[PDB]
Amino acid sequence: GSHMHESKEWYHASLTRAQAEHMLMRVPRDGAFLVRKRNEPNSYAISFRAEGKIKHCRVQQEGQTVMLGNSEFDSLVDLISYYEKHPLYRKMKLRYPINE
Repeated sequence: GSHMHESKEWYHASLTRAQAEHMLMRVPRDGAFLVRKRNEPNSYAISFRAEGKIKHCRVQQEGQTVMLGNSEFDSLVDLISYYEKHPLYRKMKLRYPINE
């Protein structure tokens, strides 16, 4: 149950889906991304830009790991670190964290 993500510049504790989409409008670049807590327990979303559009990927927290689809990681920080090096959607990787 890592909490390290709570202090990361890309992580937002209170940000709805549409609020996240709006934030990704400011600097429209592929690879822009943020992570937000969803209203369901143990659920997060990556909101990001790829192929000129805004997309969302749901992430589940179960036990001692997090899951994006069937890809499993020890923590949200490890997940984000992985998708900065490996594509999350088609050819796009996480590149530009959205903070303030």
